[PDB]
Amino acid sequence: KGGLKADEIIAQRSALPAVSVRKRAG
Amino acid sequence: RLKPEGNLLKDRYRSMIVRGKLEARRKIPFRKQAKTKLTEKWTFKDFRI
Amino acid sequence: QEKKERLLREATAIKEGKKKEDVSKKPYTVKYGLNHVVGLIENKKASLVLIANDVDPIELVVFLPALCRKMGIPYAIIKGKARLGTLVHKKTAAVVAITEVRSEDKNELAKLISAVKEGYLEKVEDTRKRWGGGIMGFKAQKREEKRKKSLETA
Amino acid sequence: FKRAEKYVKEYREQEREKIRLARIAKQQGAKLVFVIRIKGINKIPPKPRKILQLLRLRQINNGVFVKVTKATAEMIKIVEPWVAYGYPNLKSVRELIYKRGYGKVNGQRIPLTDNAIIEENLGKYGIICIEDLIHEIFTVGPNFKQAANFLWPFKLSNPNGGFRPRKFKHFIEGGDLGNREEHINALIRAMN
Amino acid sequence: SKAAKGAQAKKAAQAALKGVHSHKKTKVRKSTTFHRPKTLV
Amino acid sequence: SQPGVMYIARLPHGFYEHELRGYFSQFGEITRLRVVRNKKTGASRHRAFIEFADAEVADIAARTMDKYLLFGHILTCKIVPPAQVHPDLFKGANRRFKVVPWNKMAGRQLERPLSESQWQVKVAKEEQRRAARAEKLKEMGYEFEAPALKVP
Amino acid sequence: ALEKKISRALGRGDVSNAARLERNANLPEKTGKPRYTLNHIIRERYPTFQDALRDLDDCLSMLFLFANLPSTTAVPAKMIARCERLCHEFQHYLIVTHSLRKSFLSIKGIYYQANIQGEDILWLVPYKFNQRIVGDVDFRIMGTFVEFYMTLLGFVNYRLYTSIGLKYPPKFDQVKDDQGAELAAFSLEGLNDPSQLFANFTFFLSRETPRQPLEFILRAFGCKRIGWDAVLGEGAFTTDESDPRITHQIIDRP
Amino acid sequence: VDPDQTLKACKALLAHIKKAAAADEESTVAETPIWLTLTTKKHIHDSHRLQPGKIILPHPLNTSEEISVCLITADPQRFYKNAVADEFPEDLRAKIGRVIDISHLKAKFKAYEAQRKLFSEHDVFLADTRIINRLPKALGKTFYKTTTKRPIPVVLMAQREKRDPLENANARPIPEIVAEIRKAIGAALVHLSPSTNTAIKVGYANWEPEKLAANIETVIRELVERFVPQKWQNVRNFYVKGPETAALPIYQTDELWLDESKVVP
RNA sequence: UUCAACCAUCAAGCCCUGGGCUUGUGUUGGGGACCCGCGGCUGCUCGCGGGCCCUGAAAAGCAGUGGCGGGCGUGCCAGCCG
Repeated sequence: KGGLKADEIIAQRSALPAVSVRKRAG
Repeated sequence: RLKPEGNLLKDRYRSMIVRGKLEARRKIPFRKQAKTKLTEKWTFKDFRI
Repeated sequence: QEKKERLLREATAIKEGKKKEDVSKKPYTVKYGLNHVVGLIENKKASLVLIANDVDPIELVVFLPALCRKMGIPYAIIKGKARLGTLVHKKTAAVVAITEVRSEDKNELAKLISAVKEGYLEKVEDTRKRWGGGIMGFKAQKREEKRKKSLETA
Repeated sequence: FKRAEKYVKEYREQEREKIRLARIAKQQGAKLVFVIRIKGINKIPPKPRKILQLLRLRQINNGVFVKVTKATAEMIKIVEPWVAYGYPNLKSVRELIYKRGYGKVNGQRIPLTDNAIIEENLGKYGIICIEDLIHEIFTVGPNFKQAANFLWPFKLSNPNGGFRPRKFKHFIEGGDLGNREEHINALIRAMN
Repeated sequence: SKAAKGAQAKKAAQAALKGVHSHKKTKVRKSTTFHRPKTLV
Repeated sequence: SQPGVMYIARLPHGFYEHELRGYFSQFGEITRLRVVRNKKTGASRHRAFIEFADAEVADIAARTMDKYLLFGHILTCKIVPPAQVHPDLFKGANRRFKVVPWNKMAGRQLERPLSESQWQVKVAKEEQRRAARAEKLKEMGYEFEAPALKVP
Repeated sequence: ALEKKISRALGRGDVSNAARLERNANLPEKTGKPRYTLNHIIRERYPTFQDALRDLDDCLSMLFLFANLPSTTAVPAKMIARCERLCHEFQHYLIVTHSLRKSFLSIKGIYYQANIQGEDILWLVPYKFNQRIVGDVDFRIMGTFVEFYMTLLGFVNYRLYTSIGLKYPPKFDQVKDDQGAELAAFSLEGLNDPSQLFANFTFFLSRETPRQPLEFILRAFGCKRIGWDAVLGEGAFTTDESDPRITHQIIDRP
Repeated sequence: VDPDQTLKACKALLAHIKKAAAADEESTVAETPIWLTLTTKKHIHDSHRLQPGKIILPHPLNTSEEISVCLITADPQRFYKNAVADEFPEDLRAKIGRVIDISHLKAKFKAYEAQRKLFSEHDVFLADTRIINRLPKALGKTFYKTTTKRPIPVVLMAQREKRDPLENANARPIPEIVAEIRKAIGAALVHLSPSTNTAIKVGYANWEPEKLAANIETVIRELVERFVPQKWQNVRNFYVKGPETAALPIYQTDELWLDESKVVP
């Protein structure tokens, strides 16, 4: 637990940081 | 005012049977169905609301 | 056939002297492949995840609802890996994902995401923590009913 | 069990058909056409169903000949979503009358196996043979109404029935409304 | 009856949530012996 | 036994009285039904109340059709308890809500010929409307003359 | 196996793949030809063209009968059109070679007797009316016979046209056929006495007269100027009945 | 309708607007429309007409550089976009902020929030007459509840089967398109509704009273001549007002009846 | 047990050679301030129509007016008009 409304709903995630295997190009 | 008589398709079929290229058979309007039993699916049995 | 046609158009464009991006547009496709989908979920690029209910072995997808819950991704369990394979032009698919769609379908994607949330995840919020199985056989249930009736009568 | 999406779709179809019929009635405003009854929406409004019953197009794959007047053009415009209509040529008319030609005597359907039937039923109008019938239908003579009322509606076949993977598929897909002009003849060739 | 009304409601809910293909054909077997099917050779 | 009242909302366009009755008659017998509509237009306000004869039938139908995605609308189906169901909830239920052209009534009412006594009342209330607008224009800094309105 | 693949593609929703696989099926409803090719079977069954000419009686009777039938699943409409095409090509060969000898009008139909390479060929053609398909016949095995006989008649027509030095298949006009040319839609082109009995006459056929047998007989026995009523179709020498060049008129009205 | 009374009405209204805005002041004075109000004895139209009528002005409106213009054309949008980028003058190229055809409009702006975003993103909407009958369903009540930003009809079809948009556009010449676009942008708009009232935007507060008087005179002349049924014996009242000011009368009628056929004892 | 598209992507008519004019009726529901025009209401106010904002295709009684026919005087019309 811790533009458009369609954009907000599609892009809404949680506050946990992303996990990356490696640094990706670009 | 000519009245054409007979059936030429029947004549050709009779000619085939008489000359012996094929034997005379009768039409089967209904064939026997496979003997089966109706039962309800497991998901529809286990559906609960 | 579509890929061969696109490659022919791009080869024509290169031969006449423009980049392939001048003739080809940015694609929008269903993302699939288990490792690819898990990577997208970890990078938080997936907007919606659909996981097949009959993956054997189950260990390939048993962590996926917990991963989606941690990453904040909406997920739904759906019947048919063959049904997902019909989407991805394969025999079977273990999991599919949407990261982004076109502007004429972004509203439909948002409506589907909200519908999946309110009508699936809120309903399975409590039942996902319960133990399954434990169902008795027919004759065992009849014997249990008979002995409970005998105990109640006596 | 009938689903709510089917209910909403039927309501929207009925409202759209009501709007279209009202627009036709507000706007208001001699060739030969062949009309084939195809599959449309399930619920038909009373005026289109009355026109279909008058034109004897109640069953699917039924074909009739219509003389184009102002009135018949209005009825055709009314029942456009359920029919496919066009201009039949001489080969189409001749093949339809010779191969699938049935006449109506006393309410019964009798195939046109001989010219004496045509002479007995339409001989008072000068039509004494099946070729006289074809001439009247194709040229749209003074006795076109009598000839078309003598002719039974044509029961056309489904070419998709001969192939098992496409056995349930209807031959004519709805959506291409309006006059097909000379392109009804391909459908006549395939279905006759 | 109340049981009939409840059964009608359950049937309607089942049709709404799952569909109408609730039943399946199974073969009637007069014998308890299973044989290998005859295939193309 | 106990009546069951279900409130349904997020109605898509076309999911109206007859459609609702036909769809939920599959679930159970409906005694009353009313879609909330605007009296100035006749358009639906995307909500309705259905009163089934059986409370458990209503409850099953509400749990079945709650959060149902229909034509882009996620339906909201809830069971109202008998405590706060309004006694005057189903007035005008089970009958057609007629659409009335109030604008056409007003236009043809002003187009209707009418009599000289109410013409004098008409024109008179028009001059004190003129006088009210004139005394509003006094502090406006504006002066408008008015022609002498003739009477028949 | 191909039908199973088409069913799999349709079940998976690959409509383009299903259409591409259905193109390999060679369906009679699309091609007008039999589903399977019987070219080797023709050579196996008829060792000699004389044997083919001797079986042309049954072949021609079957094909002239089936050229006037409604479309069915066993014999589709394009297949019926191909039967009519082959019959018209054979009639054009008989006309150009003057091989027609005798004709008869029985109560059953029109009998024709020709002489091709010393073989007497007699066959029966129904009157142009509605032919009744009754349940006492096996229509599907009749359709198999029709497929075999059209495969035979194509090769027979090719050999006859090549023997008389003409291009096979003849040029065919779709527009004229749509207007109703029938026999008149064929243009016979070069490759790379009872015959002149109606040579000097001009005939006009009224619409109540049998146009196809009358045209076939007159053109086979030497008439080069046959006009008819306008509704009988395109290809008449003249259309108006008031043409002074007309010598004979065929009528059947009281 | 005497023009001196109209001129002193514009003078009084502008003085009122400035003294009200004094109590940024010039920004508040700017973007303040002037509305001419027509009151008629009967309904001007028997039904709602959703296509505005154009009245040509000696002093055209929307001449500011910040006005964004959205142009809706028939398919394809690529030809019209190329005409925008290549063969239009610079002022119209800067003014036109978006070109979108009817198919893309129906694809992308079916949602009400998308319609409201498109409504907010532009000020003047122009629409080809070939597709303007389909725009009420495509844009909804978002564009047609308020008559301010209704699509103005423009003629782009070249004056004389199914047309394929890729092979042909069926368009009139580009200078004619330029002239039509400029004329429709500058033209005042009249909206026909089943009402006794009609409001027309004739100018802004920063304009000159002579310009307002001339614009009011020409729109009164053309609108009574063309759009008012039964000419001058249907016109009841004329007013000039602002968004918050009162209504200053211009011409008030003497006969309050429609004609003598309403007279019955 | 199919939630797709499907109006006019221009036609018809006027001036009679200028490229212009007319018709082709097609809008989700709510909420907040507030300037007005016109009907009633003794009047407040209630109606019709505009002006300014807000909104996921959002929603929790307040339903209101005279009739032709049809169904059995009518909280009935998948029929209409006033």
